[PDB]
Amino acid sequence: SHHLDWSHFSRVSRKQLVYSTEKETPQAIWRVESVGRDTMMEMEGEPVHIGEPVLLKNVTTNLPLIVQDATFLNDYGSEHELICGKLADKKGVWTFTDH
Amino acid sequence: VREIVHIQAGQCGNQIGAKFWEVISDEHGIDPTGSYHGDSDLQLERINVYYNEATGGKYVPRAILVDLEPGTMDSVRAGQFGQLFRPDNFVFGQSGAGNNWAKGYYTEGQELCESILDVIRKEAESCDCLQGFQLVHSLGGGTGAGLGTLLLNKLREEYPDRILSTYSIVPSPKVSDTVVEPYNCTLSVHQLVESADEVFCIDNEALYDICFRTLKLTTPTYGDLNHLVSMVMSGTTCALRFPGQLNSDLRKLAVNLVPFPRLHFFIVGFAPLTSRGSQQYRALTVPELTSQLFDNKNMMAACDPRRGVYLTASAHFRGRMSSKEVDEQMLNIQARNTSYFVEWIPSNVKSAICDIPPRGLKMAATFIGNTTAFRELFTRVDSQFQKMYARRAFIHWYVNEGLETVEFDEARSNMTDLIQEYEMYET
Amino acid sequence: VREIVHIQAGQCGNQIGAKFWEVISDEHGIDPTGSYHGDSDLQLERINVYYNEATGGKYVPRAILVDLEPGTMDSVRAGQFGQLFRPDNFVFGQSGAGNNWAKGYYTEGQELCESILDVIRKEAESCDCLQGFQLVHSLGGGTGAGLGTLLLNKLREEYPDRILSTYSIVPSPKVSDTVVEPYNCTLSVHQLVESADEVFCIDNEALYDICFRTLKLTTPTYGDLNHLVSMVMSGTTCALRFPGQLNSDLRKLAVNLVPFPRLHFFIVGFAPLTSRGSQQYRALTVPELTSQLFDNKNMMAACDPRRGVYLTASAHFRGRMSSKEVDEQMLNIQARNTSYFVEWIPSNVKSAICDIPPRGLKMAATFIGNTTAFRELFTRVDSQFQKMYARRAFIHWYVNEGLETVEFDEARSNMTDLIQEYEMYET
Amino acid sequence: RLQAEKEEEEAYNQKFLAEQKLLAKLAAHEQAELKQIQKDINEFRATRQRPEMER
Amino acid sequence: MREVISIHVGQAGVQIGNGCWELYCLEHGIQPDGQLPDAFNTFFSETGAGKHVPRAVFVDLEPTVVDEVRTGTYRQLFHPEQLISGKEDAANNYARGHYTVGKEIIDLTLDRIRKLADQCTGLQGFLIFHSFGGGTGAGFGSLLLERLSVDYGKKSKLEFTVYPSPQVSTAIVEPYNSILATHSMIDHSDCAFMVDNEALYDLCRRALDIERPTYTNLNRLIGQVVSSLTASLRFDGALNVDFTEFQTNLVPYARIHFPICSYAPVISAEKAYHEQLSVAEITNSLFEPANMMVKCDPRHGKYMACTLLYRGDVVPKDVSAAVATIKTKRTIQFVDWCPTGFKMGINYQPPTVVPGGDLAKVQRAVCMLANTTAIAEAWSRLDHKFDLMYAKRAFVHWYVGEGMEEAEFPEAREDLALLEKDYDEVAAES
Amino acid sequence: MREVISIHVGQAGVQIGNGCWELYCLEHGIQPDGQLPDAFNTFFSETGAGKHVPRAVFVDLEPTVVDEVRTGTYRQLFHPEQLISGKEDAANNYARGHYTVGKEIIDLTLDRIRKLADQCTGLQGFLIFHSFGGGTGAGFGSLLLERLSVDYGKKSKLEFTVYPSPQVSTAIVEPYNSILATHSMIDHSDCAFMVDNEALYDLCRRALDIERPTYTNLNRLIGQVVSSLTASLRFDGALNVDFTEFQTNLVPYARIHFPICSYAPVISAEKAYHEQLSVAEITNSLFEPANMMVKCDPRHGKYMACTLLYRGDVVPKDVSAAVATIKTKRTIQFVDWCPTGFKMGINYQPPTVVPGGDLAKVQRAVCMLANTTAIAEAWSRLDHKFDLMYAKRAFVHWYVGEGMEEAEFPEAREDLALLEKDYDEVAAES
Ligand SMILES: Nc1nc2c(ncn2[C@@H]2O[C@H](COP(=O)(O)OP(=O)(O)OP(=O)(O)O)[C@@H](O)[C@H]2O)c(=O)[nH]1
Ligand SMILES: Nc1nc2c(ncn2[C@@H]2O[C@H](COP(=O)(O)OP(=O)(O)OP(=O)(O)O)[C@@H](O)[C@H]2O)c(=O)[nH]1
Ligand SMILES: Nc1nc2c(ncn2[C@@H]2O[C@H](COP(=O)(O)OP(=O)(O)O)[C@@H](O)[C@H]2O)c(=O)[nH]1
Ligand SMILES: Nc1nc2c(ncn2[C@@H]2O[C@H](COP(=O)(O)OP(=O)(O)O)[C@@H](O)[C@H]2O)c(=O)[nH]1
Ligand SMILES: [Mg+2]
Ligand SMILES: [Mg+2]
Repeated sequence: SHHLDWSHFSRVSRKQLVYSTEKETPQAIWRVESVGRDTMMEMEGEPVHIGEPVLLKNVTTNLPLIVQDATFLNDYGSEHELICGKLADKKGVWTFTDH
Repeated sequence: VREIVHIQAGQCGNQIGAKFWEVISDEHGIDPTGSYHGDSDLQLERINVYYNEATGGKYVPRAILVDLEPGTMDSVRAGQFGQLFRPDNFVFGQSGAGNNWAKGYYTEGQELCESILDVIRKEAESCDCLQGFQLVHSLGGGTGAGLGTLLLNKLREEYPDRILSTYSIVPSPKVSDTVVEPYNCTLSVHQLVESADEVFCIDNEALYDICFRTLKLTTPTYGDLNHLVSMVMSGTTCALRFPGQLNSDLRKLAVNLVPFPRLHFFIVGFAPLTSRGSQQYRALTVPELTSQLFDNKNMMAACDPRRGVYLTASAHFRGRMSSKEVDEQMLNIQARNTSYFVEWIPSNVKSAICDIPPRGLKMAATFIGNTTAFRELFTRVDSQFQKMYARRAFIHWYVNEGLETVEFDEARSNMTDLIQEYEMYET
Repeated sequence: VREIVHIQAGQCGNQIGAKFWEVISDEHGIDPTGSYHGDSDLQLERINVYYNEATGGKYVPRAILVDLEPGTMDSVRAGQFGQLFRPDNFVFGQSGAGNNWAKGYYTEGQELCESILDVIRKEAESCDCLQGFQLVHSLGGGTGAGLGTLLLNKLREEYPDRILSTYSIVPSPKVSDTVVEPYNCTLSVHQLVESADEVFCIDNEALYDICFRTLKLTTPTYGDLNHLVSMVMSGTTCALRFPGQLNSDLRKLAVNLVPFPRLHFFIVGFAPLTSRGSQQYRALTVPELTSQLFDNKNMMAACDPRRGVYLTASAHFRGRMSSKEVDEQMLNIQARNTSYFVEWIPSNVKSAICDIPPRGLKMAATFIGNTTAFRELFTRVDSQFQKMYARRAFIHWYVNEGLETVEFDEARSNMTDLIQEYEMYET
Repeated sequence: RLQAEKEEEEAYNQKFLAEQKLLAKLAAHEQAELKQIQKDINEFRATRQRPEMER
Repeated sequence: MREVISIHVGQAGVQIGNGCWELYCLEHGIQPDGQLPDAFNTFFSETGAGKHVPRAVFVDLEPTVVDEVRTGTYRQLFHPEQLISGKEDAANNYARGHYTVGKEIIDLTLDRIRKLADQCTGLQGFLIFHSFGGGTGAGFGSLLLERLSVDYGKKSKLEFTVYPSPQVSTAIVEPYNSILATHSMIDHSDCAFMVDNEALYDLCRRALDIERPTYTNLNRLIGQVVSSLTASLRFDGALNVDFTEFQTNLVPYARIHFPICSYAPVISAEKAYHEQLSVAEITNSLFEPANMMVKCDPRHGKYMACTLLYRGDVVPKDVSAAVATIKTKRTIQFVDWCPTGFKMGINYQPPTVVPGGDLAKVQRAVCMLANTTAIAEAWSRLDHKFDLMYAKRAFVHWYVGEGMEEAEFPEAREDLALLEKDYDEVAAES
Repeated sequence: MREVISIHVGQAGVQIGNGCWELYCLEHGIQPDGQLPDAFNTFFSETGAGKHVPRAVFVDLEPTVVDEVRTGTYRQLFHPEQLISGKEDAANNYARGHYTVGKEIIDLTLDRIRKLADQCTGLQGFLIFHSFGGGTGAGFGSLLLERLSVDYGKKSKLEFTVYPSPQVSTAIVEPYNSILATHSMIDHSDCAFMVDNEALYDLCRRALDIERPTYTNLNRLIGQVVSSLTASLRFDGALNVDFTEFQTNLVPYARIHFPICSYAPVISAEKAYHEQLSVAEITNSLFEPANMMVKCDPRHGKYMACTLLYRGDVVPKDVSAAVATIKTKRTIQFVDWCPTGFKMGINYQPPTVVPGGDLAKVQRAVCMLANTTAIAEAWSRLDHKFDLMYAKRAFVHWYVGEGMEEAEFPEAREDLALLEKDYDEVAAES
């Protein structure tokens, strides 16, 4: 991700960018967290289960990853835009799946 | 080791400050929780100017946040950046702001004043050296205009030598967020003239105009509007924090641009600004930067310089660049438009160069100028103040707090003489 | 071999005393059964200062507990460390305290005075040498204030050379736990001024203020409040028990701090008290302790030093530390705030360094100061006393016991003169 | 010498932060305990001290 | 943190209470029993466990209206001592509800408001609801505000009252109580809002699509306006507006405080899908006379100050453009001695819908509160009606018998004339 | 250990007493037979290894009240000697209970109380209960204290008596008995607490939710105060208060001793579920006139020193903030020569609930004893009632016939009159 100057904005919503790269960058680091406004104290070191709901926060910006309901014609099809912004509702909750 | 202490007052100051601390924290490569996740050693050379170090690898800003109602402060806590600041530096009241200059200055400001000053004493006397303080506030409100000026007098009394740089937002002329603004703006300026060494004036209208003209943003929120302000605040202190070919800190800026103690209100402008899609096609060089800086449309304050004359101007350059190319532009821009500079001061353009640019940009430049075009800004508010003061009823909100009507006359007269002083050095 | 005899009077004395031995026993390494299970040889060096050894590896403190009703004594023994004390040092009456000074001094005190002195005699004359006694009592009550002072007269007559250090709790200004305190405290000062060598004044409200301000204890109990006082009593005698780079025992403290025989009332404070969350922001440096001790909020007595001038001051530092760093802080703190120190005494700050710190902390400090600000606390009780005296208030309870009305007039006159005496030396 | 002392200072700080974090955990536990005791009292009032049971 | 206390008087006040507190509970999400399946502490107190209680007092002098709450669904949420009910109503008599029966119960209420104030660390104001035409609403409400003026002093006492309709009337003695209550309000009230039933009926039928409403539908329209008014205290926003900011910016003079209210967009859930409803569109709708909740035409007079509150995906840039345009028109007149005239407040929480409601799931809305000289039109109608009835002394015997001295009738008449002079003097230009 | 002796006089004293000892045996954990299924020594004695006995003497001049205890379930707990019953009561006549019939039983009882004082090694005082209107309560109560004063001398004799109510009255000769006993009470008693049935009726109907109470419920509420008063001597606490401390702290002069009582929270079971009831809340409730156990408004007079006793979860930090706030309350007055004005105590052991009691179980509670000049209001009413009857001398013949000389009627009447200006002089300030 990156911190939303005029040269780094998402290409539909113009919110905080999430992008793909090959470069070793500090922004590439992702930290995981549990759902809830105080839950981290109780389960700071427990192992994450498959299918368990969690949040993905970018260390340098401490914000969760959110799918925004907007599409662009990526010639692979029609794929939803991803941003890293303020937590709301439950679109920002992610679950790992092994299959 | 030229430490600077930062103070944010009111709703306007906190939102500007909150965005401001993101910019430097990125520049030095500092995580929001306070840990250095950076990319180069040069970022740690002189980080002491703005951050204190807590044993554990955590960096704490030299910031004090001030408000009269706790609503604004909790937005900072709940925000992404709510852990970085020291808890004791949050000082807030339990009364309404009032949106009133007199009530903030005398009624609630006194109680918070002693509590505020000791927090500054902790920060001010914690460092080996101290160049100056830094305050951000708005003049149309009640807390920043009222309590902000009260703190500025006390700081002058205790630390006369230090540079009290302030960044101020002036009420807009066409459509404005508050009705009582002409009373708040007039009384605050009287305090600011005699107290602060340097004052930078910023208007919201230009920021709407600049974003809508140049950056091509359809819907500019306060997040991007404050981002333009934070670039100016970081650019001025860039000489302190990094090496360069030719250094120029605040006190060099004050010495050169201020010919007389009372004429020190400044306008600011920043380059390069280019549309988010047009940036690929732009051949950004040193001559290109100067075209944007001195262009009247990039001025962050709504005072067209062409209607007045320049007294002094300063330019700051950042990035690896030619010193010859920088020096030539200062000649050409001064010589090509000789109608816009005062004859009795030759070499009105100051210059400086810094080594390390902000992220994403290979080169950038910053402009600070002092001009008699400021007469436009104060004429608008005095006329509106005169128009309202003709019906003394609104003063009743200010009389019930203790302010006497003579203080309106004192403030307006002092503002009027400043305008006449600008007129007569134009010749 | 500078033995000290410890005496506790009343409800306040026993509960402060009971917590006091929990602190020392853990410091020296004594299991609550009384046996040594320590970790270092230095702990067994000078345990003779406070303890006697019963044959078998069991150590007994030199403690004598005094009360008029045995109610609080039995609450102590049920505690963890109650078994430690010698059973025959528990001296108590079988009659109510009455919260009355004259009742404690004349009616029940004389009966107990016969036996208590002989218990003092056994402990005073079982040691190779004796430096002084140690008294813990409160002044607002009738048992600690009344019977505590009576024993003070007998101790002075029998053992004039020895240092009679006393620790006192002063009635609070806002909410105070007894109606008749102005009578009790006024009479008690008459005995304290003429007989005691050193007196320390502790106010309960300041203990509450420190707990809520600094330690952020949501519900501070009397265990926590008595914990803070124990450190000061632990800190002062640490020079006797452990080696140091610059030793300073009780008699050095009195000679340096006391300029005149009647001005010996002192205020104390302890650093570092660390907030349960602020620690991760606090780096322990020798300057960091110095800011806390001289900070007015940290003072344990609710009389503001800024309102008066200092006569003498003393700072004790504990741990392995640089001797230059300590000596520099005394010079800087003295020169920076010269407005609060007397001209005709240069070098107003005394210093000392002791090698072994309290457990868990690698450095700690203790402060003792003498100032004219004590004029505040005497005027408060004098103002309250006169109003209850102008009309005959509760007086009839004291007169019935046998106390003459002329004793109050001697008490108030002597108390009044000590207010003037502080005023005179301010010039 | 400088290497040895600096490492000892760093070790002390990490121990102190660890102990501070422990006290914060127990402090949160205490308020959880108080809420449970409050719910126990509401149970006593709701089921055992009832207006149909007064003497 | 920052807190308000709500006081409700009379049948109109209590029925408004259900309308508003249903919205507060639903919008905050608390169940009617006080559990959960934040800003909570501005309106509700916690007692431990998970139980919340409203920070409000309901007052009336007859038990029928209150017992509907006591027996109703919401009965468990409210605390028994807050609901206060007298013995016999004021019978549409100001003197009865001010001297005889009012003073029988006034001191009991003053304990419950003050005791409720002990749980207030950061109290910043009160909210009080009246109906001018009623007996208790005017008689007891006047006696309540006079006492609260000295009990607490410089604390904002906002009011939200129902001005008499220009022609629609339910009580013949309506002009008597409205004028007498006005004298008590003006000196003691910090600011008092007016709405009228007749305008709401027209708005609830034209803009919102209902053939025939009841008082329940009207109460929900008021509930939305109050919710927007306090949203700045409760939720994050680019531009918050505290109570104190509201007081100073709107009132130009001590006695001129009276504003008028409007809300937009008000549109049926069916037709709401048909328009994008930009910031410019909804802003233009407020300024039309048809949307005004008080049936006085602003074009007859001038505007003194204005305040706009936005609740939705509303950006600061497009607010300024809309307010700039409405300034360019020459159908919205302003007194030229007030060049600025606006305060804008912005909040992020969108308006909340209610089951069985009449409004839609709108993503942006705007609320408007402005002071106008057009309200002098309303005062003239009431003054003329009172003059006809008092000239022949049509109802004086009822009021004098209940403790009131006759000298109050000309004093109230004279004081209203001074207020009419003030509004005309303000409208003067230099 | 440390001992207290309880003495009970008359129907009121006895049937209050068995209610109190019902609480105390329940609190310590002693079955009605005296066995078990500590602090016992303050109130009980151990006979051999298993059985306890109260330190109490029950006295009345008629057997109906005492024999109810003798046939009850608790009969095995008491020693047969402790229950002393006369032959025929005093018929609410002070002279009969003082001179003719009182002296028939005085010396028998004085041996029994003295014999119990031998078993009390560390005795510190007595508690004595009265009803002022009763013949034995006033007549024999005066004779008991006059003898007890010279028997023991310097021992703290505290009293707990029922002041006749302002309007509620069950005896016509009630004013006569109260004044005559008052003159004997004032010189001999160390301190005596005032309570009246009328205030207890209103409190136990308003706060406690009971439509139709009896003397049984009122006797419970008295027991709660006495239990908290003695809680310092029995159980641990952060600030202990002995009996002798109350004597010195409360009374400024010899004759001004009479304090009044208050207790909070008194709340129904299903309302305490609804309310928080912290330290500050219960302290505020103590000072309202409604919670006073004597129906005299303190706002008519001024406060001298007050004593507070807290029980349960209270922490010393919260106490100081609460009492400091009550000083800021300007509806509470203090005489100028009492700036300190307070005596506080904190105890850990919570109140003991009862099988089938009406009081809820709060984990924190507070008891108050306050000395005020408002009691002079009660003396004026009692004096006025006495003055009307004595002018025409409506009941003198009954008293004179039973051994009383008339000259005692005006002398006791003057002694009350001196006390009336005793309170007025104290009420003044300089
Ligand atoms: N808008 C609105 N007005 C109401 C409502 N209920 C009552 N009113 C108004 O109240 C007026 C009559 O007064 P009341 O409702 O009785 O109020 P009150 O002050 O309690 O008068 P009393 O019952 O005599 O004590 C009517 O003319 C209505 O206009 C309501 O639910 N909504
Ligand atoms: N609180 C309370 N008061 C009581 C109770 N019983 C009686 N009283 C009061 O006692 C007064 C009546 O006097 P008695 O109780 O008969 O006292 P007495 O000394 O036995 O009178 P004699 O018949 O002459 O022996 C009345 O004023 C009652 O209010 C009771 O159970 N509780
Ligand atoms: N540029 C900018 N202006 C702001 C911001 N927040 C508030 N303001 C301006 O501040 C002015 C009034 O601020 P106010 O709420 O009264 O703050 P106060 O000084 O504490 O009373 C308005 O004109 C706003 O336009 C911001 O984030 N950026
Ligand atoms: N710091 C502290 N003060 C106490 C404690 N217990 C009592 N006090 C204070 O001591 C003062 C007098 O206590 P008192 O009961 O008269 O002791 P006495 O001398 O035995 O009569 C009161 O004002 C209390 O506030 C305690 O445990 N710690
Ligand atoms: Mg009504
Ligand atoms: Mg009887």
